[PDB]
Amino acid sequence: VLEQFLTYHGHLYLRLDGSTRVEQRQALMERFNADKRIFCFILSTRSGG
Amino acid sequence: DNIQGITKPAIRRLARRGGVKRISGLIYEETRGVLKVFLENVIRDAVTYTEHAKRKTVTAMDVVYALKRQGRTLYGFGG
Amino acid sequence: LRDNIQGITKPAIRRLARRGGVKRISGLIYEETRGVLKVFLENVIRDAVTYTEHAKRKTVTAMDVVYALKRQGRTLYGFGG
Amino acid sequence: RKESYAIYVYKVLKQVHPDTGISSKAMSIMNSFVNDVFERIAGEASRLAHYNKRSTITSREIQTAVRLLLPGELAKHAVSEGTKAVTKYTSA
Amino acid sequence: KTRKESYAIYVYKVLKQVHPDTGISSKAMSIMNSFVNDVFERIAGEASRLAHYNKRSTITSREIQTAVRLLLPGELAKHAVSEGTKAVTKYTSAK
Amino acid sequence: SRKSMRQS
Amino acid sequence: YDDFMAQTTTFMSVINILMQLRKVCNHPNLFDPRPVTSPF
Amino acid sequence: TVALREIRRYQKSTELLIRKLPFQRLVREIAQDFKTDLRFQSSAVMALQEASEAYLVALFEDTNLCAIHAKRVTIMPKDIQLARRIRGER
Amino acid sequence: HRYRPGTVALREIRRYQKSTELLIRKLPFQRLVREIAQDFKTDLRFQSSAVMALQEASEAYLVALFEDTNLCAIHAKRVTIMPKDIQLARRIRGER
Amino acid sequence: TSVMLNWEMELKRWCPSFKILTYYGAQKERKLKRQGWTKPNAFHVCITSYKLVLQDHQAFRRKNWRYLILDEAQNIKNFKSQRWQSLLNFNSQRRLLLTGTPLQNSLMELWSLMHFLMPHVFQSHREFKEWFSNPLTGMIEGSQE
Amino acid sequence: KTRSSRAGLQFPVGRVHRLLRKGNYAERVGAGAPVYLAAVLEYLTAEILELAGNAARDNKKTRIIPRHLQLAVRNDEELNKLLGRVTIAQGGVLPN
Amino acid sequence: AKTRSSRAGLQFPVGRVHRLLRKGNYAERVGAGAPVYLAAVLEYLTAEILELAGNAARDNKKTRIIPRHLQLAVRNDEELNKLLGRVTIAQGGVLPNIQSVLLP
DNA sequence: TGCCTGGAGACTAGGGAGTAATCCCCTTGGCGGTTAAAACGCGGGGGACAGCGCGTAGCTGCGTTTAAGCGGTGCTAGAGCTGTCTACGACCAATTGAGCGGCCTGCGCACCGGGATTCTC
DNA sequence: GAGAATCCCGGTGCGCAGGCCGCTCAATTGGTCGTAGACAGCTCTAGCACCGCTTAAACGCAGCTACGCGCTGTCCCCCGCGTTTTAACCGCCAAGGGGATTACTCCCTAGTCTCCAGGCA
Repeated sequence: VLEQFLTYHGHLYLRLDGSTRVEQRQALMERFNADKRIFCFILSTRSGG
Repeated sequence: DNIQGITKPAIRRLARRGGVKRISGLIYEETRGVLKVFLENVIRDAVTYTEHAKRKTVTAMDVVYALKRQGRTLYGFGG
Repeated sequence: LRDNIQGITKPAIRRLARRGGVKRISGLIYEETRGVLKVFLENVIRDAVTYTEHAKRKTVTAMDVVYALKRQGRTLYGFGG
Repeated sequence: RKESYAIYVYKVLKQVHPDTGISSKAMSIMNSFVNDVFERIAGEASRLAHYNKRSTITSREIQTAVRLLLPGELAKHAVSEGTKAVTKYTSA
Repeated sequence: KTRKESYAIYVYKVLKQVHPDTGISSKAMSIMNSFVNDVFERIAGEASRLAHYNKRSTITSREIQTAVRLLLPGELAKHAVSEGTKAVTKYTSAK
Repeated sequence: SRKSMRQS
Repeated sequence: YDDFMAQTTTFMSVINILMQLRKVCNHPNLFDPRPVTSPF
Repeated sequence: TVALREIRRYQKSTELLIRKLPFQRLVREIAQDFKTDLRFQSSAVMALQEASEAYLVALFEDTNLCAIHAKRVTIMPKDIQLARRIRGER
Repeated sequence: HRYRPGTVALREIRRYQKSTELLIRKLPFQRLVREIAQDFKTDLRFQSSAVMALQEASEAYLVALFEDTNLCAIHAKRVTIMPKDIQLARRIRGER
Repeated sequence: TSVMLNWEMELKRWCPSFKILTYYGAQKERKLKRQGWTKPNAFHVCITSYKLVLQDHQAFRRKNWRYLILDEAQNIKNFKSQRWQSLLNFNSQRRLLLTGTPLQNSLMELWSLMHFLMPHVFQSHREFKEWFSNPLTGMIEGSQE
Repeated sequence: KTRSSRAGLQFPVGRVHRLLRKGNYAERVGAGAPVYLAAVLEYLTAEILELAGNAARDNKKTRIIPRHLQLAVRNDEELNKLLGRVTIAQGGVLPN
Repeated sequence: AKTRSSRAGLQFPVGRVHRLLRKGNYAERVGAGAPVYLAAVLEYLTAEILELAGNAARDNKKTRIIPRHLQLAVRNDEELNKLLGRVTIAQGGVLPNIQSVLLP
């Protein structure tokens, strides 16, 4: 639902929902830290290690 | 040796009643043995029942009880 | 709860066959065995639920299953009674 | 004096097939069948009572024994018949 | 916390009589208790039916002897009848 | 201490 | 929220009601989205 | 042709297929071992014959099924052995 | 290295006949039992002992049925077990 | 399990002298990597996951460990959990729990960790609950002065 | 006034009660147990008799013979299950 | 005070068997020697099955009887196998029996 | 048709609800890992199944031969029923010890680890 | 001769089986007292053992051909093994609820006994 809301409002986001594969998590971290366009990074509190 | 009294045509009749088309020649001895085993078991139980009653005559009720305990009830003689 | 018959797994049916002494198994054996187990469980569970409902209970105890199996002719030892 | 269900079986037959008779051997078959199902239902009622630590065989025991023994459609029709008979008996 | 009658101690006594060194687990003891209960029910029911057939109102040693003969196979039945008649003779002698 | 004649 | 708090007093325990209330506070679309209407 | 006609003839009938006197002799011979000087009611021997013939017909049906499963029309003793082994009477 | 067909099957036959452990996973069987029971009566709770008893009875029944099926397969000069074998075993047993 | 490779990396970075054994892999690989590990001076430090120790507790429990180090000790905070019971009786000369948050929900988690560390100082949890947990929770909730 | 007539049945509720009492099924027999048992027995008898009469009509006969009872039992699946292990004297077997 | 089992020389309880027979609704009356006979038969059957089970246990280098031993004992003895033919023993397994045609 | 037997009609004691209390124990959505049974390829061997050709063993037809079946008769073993009267089992108070959990702790059994033997190719 | 699977002997740890301790409740002991049935004694039924005809079924041979079985020849489908999926399963975080057991009370409802007439064999 947050994806729907953010895409409606125009905020670019990345997602790490606890079901993403481990090799993808480091890639997402590096992209978010490197890209200044990505406004939000929705996350699950119990995930990510 | 009264087991030969169960003649080969009688075994054929029983097989035909069961829908058997062709019968091998060695079926007759096998079915005589099977019938002997079945009769031995049922008659042993019936004689046990008759002895328990202090009777010297094996009544139809004894055979009915023996068959019932063997797992195959028989209707028409118990009443 | 739906389509739980697939929980009876192909390796599980193979293991049961191996305990039964089967060397080679056809591919269509799994569906037949699933159906047979479904029928057997249906009968036993129906009898057990009848026994539990008679006692005005809502929990199916092992004694009820043992009584159901004994009624079916499959008396089971080691679970009481 | 020997007791049998022949008279009641004949009455039921006349109710269901008024113009159809029954031979003596068939009547014996029917008496044996009635006795068999009676003994089976009573034995199951006895086991149900003993399992539940109850000293009395009531209508619940007979109904449960009927449900356990008889197959589906027969079981439900017999349960309906027994409930109807008991309801009529209590209200008379 | 309630009494639950079982044949555990008697089965253990018989086991010690037969094998003084071997022991038995809880599942095996439960199986033995179930077996004893099942055989007891079989013999008692057969005896009750035998008494009912002969229009007798009592279960005696004769009824149980006939029940054992009916239920058990050959050598088992013969030895069981021997043991039972020995037990009843000793019980009557002890008064 | 106990033996059965069935096996022997 | 009022419907769930009414379901508190009657099979759902306090834990199930608690989780449903948390979901309601999050978003009602977690229960059923608004329908896409089309002709019959 | 004759086999199918014979099947239908015996299938429609209800009379006992085994002759009565040989079966009575066999029953008495079997009962001789268990007890001496045993008397039999006629109804008892008739009941024994009914049960024996029903048992044999049911067994033959199961053996026919076993033979058909072996892609054979003739019934062989191995079929009887398998029928009894699967039924559990072995 | 590669064992010829039939050797590993016999090896696991011996392994599974040496042991007495249950061969079906407990959770799938518990779900199957609950799925079958909900049709007869809703809101029924199963004790763990009841489910274990059901699993033991079902596994014993299936093992005996597979023994009969294998005997059917050896009859008619085969080694593989086919659905016709199970059907013949069940029909001779008196089921269906 | 996620931190296992990082810990191996840290051990190799700081102390290359230590013979590091890592216990990841399937059952066959684990058994192969075990073979001949009872030999003296065969491995110095072993790294393994909570799931693998729980599954292979028969192999690890028997051996006489000198130190037993538990990274992220909050995994042991529930004494009713199977992990705490399985890891409680390991043969260790010394024990060391590494965590960032020793207390998360209630003082009972702290008692669980302390009992895992010094059983002879924190023998009873009912006594601990009566002495500290209940009154302090009351103080936080305002039910006690 | 007869108890069987009070219950609206044709079978002897009194005789069924006496058989349940004399039989060792339980030390106490309720009032409704004989009525229920008599109703069940009467319904089963009516079902099998109706089927046997239909079989007799199909054979252009006016009396029910054991063959008709055998055909009625074996043709009805539920009654065949109920009397599966039962042999009917002079009944024969189903055509096949 | 001397128990009836002591008088009969048995180990199984005669008094308990008598109480079970009386309370089981088998007959109006229960004879004096019926519990003694039934207890003797039960003790004999228990002795037979336990002797075979212990013999099975010794072959496995184990002192305590487990259910597998009882299953092996029952199935290997033909008479006990017939007695317990329709009985399933929990955690009993099956006898090792591989058909000859399946062997290489 | 002449009974036994099921059915009113009065007491009466206890079996079986109600009603606490009481103790035991998880219970269930949504989350997040994480292994080890499943699930999925796939190459190839071998078993399944389809011919095909014998040749022998079941089947059919016939003419004897045999004994099952049926109807009298005849004699008694023995099944079934009845009257006596005892021995035996059901109840019933007092004893009392054998058999229940409660609680503990040796010890048997599960498991691991090298080295050796056995099995398959 | 290689590999792979068991097997076999020490060590070791854990949890449960076998034992000891109170306690109680259910066997046991010593009585009374109905009555179930063990035992004569009788009766009369049907089970058995003999005939002597009728004739339908059983049997032995001959001729025949139908199918059971062995032998080949595809070919497909299932097994053994490697690689990838995923779903059992543990952990969590919450607030209290079941839901079967054991004790009290108490009141319908069966059993028991008497008498009678009518259902039924």
